[PDB]
Amino acid sequence: AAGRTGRRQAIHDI
Amino acid sequence: KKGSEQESVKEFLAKAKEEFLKKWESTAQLDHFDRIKTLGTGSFGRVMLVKHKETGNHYAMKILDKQKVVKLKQIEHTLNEKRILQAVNFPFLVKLEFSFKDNSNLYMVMEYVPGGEMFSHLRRIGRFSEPHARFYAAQIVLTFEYLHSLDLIYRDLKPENLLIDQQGYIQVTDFGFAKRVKGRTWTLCGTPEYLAPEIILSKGYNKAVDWWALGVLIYEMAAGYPPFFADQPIQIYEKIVSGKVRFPSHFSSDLKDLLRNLLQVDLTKRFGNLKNGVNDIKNHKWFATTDWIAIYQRKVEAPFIPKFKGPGDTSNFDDYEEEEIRVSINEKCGKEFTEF
Ligand SMILES: CC(=O)c1cc(Cl)cc(CCl)c1O
Repeated sequence: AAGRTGRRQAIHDI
Repeated sequence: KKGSEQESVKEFLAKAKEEFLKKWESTAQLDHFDRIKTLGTGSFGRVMLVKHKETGNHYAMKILDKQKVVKLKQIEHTLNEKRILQAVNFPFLVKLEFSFKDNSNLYMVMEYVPGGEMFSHLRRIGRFSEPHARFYAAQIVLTFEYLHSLDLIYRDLKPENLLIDQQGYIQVTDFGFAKRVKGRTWTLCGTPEYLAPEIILSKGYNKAVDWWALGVLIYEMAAGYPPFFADQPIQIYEKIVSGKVRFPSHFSSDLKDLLRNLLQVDLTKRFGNLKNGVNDIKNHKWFATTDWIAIYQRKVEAPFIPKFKGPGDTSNFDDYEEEEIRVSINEKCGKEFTEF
């Protein structure tokens, strides 16, 4: 169940 | 009755498009503001609370370093954001008040929404109960109905981008990936956990990606974590494209049914993308208690009202490192940002 718990940055091109 | 309501929606969206178009085919400087505190950050700059010196009103100022907006898709998106925000008008969309640029930066000055990000409230409490999640989801549904009717795709739905206002209602921010798209578009962009499979698969895609992302958001609000959850983006992508979704045991059967129809890899089956459009979502049993007009009119009592200690209060935001704003004596990227 490990995943990203903090704020998530958007990706612009990849 | 439901038919009369649907005629009224058509009437409203017709007027909304006329008003949008008039603004779409159509204001300050930095020293007019005192900079108070950083409210959030990103790879191209920051959002600061500022105070307008003359009026004393507070605003959220997004500052983009023109240099850092380097890559081709990064500059086009910045133009989209400004032009779309100046033209839209909807109760759950943040209001742009000023935009301007200088030698080094681009600036977009929006109304300040002091209740904080849905993100931090959700992470602090763990999860929202289904009525609470439903209240927020209803506002997103209406906001995407509005946007999509204007041929606008939003493309970055997530709790980080949803601010809670003083009445407990949502304000959607960050239009950095929003775009006018009549049919398909092809940019690989958004946030990993919220991407539809067709984006990840380098397929041309349409507004149905926003309906997928609504399924991710509802799931995350009601579970406390999103449905495709892993430490690294490539692992997240693999889960999305498999499209296998498992649900917490506390999800109601009506919620799971709605989410299975939103988190649908087959575009010929995804709710929001069928013959009946948004009404497959609005008429779904999970929303049976939702009074769609009363939500729009803001007549429904919110599940949560943030506490506000006065104007300029930042207590509902996290703290960020502050870095002085430096403006160069040499104009940077003038030709690339002419239209801004
Ligand atoms: C309007 C507003 O308050 C605001 C706008 C944006 Cl784009 C970002 C933040 C921090 Cl997430 C804000 O607080």
